[PDB]
Amino acid sequence: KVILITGMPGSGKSEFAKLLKERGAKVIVMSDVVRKRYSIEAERLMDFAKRLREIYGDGVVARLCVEELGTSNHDLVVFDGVRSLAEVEEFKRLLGDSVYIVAVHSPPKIRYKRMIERLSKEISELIRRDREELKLGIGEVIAMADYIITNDSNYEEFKRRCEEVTDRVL
Amino acid sequence: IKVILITGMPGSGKSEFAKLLKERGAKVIVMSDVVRKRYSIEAKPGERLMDFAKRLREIYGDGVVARLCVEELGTSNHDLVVFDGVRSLAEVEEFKRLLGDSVYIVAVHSPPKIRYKRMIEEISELIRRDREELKLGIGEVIAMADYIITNDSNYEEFKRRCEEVTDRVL
Ligand SMILES: Nc1ncnc2c1ncn2[C@@H]1O[C@H](COP(=O)(O)O)[C@@H](O)[C@H]1O
Repeated sequence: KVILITGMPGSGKSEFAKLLKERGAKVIVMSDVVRKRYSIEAERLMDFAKRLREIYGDGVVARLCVEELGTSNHDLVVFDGVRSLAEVEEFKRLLGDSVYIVAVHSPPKIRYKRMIERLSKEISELIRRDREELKLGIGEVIAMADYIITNDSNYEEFKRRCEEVTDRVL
Repeated sequence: IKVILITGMPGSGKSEFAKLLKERGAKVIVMSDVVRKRYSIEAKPGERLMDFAKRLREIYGDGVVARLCVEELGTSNHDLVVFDGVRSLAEVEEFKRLLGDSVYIVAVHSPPKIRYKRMIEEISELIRRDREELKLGIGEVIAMADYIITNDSNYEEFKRRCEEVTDRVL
């Protein structure tokens, strides 16, 4: 049983990842995986990830994350940060038929405000960055999701929504 | 005037949200109906609808259907309007350029297997049609939505979810 978590920047998707860590799931952050490769073979992080997808194909990060998983039994595996259907397709080829996409949604202005409130923050730059993420294919993953969780109110409503999706998946 | 843009994948029940608004008294313009009107004056004999839709975008740019839908509205109309079936962010931007900044995107979500299950009661064809809709840019509209309504249980819960969103918009 595998959960692929996707969401736009500032959606709070890692909060869903955190809730799954607490329930005993193996959680693998896809960017942590690319970063391990980066320290070895880097050059900004986005630049190195681009080179990987050109050399090895669009599903590369999924292959890398499966390597990181290794050969072990887990009740629940979670991959936090899926960006394309090419990745989803590699997770399915490698891990089988019990793979689910969960998107965490927040409208653009809410996400922008969360990011601007962090401890560039120009609105034009946050807009350009959504657009780069969309060009990688994240909108296609969201549109084809098994579950979409809205994070547009408080933490406690979000946590309840996360819990009920988890129950449906399990 | 308030502008409600409805987006969703084939078999998602986006038309049911449109229906509900229509039933409340809203002016609902169906984007594919506007395409069919153009079809009767510009299409090649026997041309597939999706093929014609792609050719209009080649000739007039990615925002055409929105422009056509605004011309359908008329300059003389200043009431709330609903456009059923937005396919891309280029359409959204055209609606904003022409009708201003009270523009709301509501996505109706259903997961792939559920939507396919509804339509069948040819699978590779359906998957193919989904791929064409994604290439038009529908996933980016969903990813950037103000509200995502999930239709994955029964009609009544879906209706209550639609009512809540429409209350927030009004
Ligand atoms: N913005 C648009 N909205 C809806 N339909 C469109 C648009 N542009 C082209 N079309 C054509 O209309 C078909 C049916 O639309 P719908 O009735 O919403 O499923 C689509 O698959 C397209 O081929």
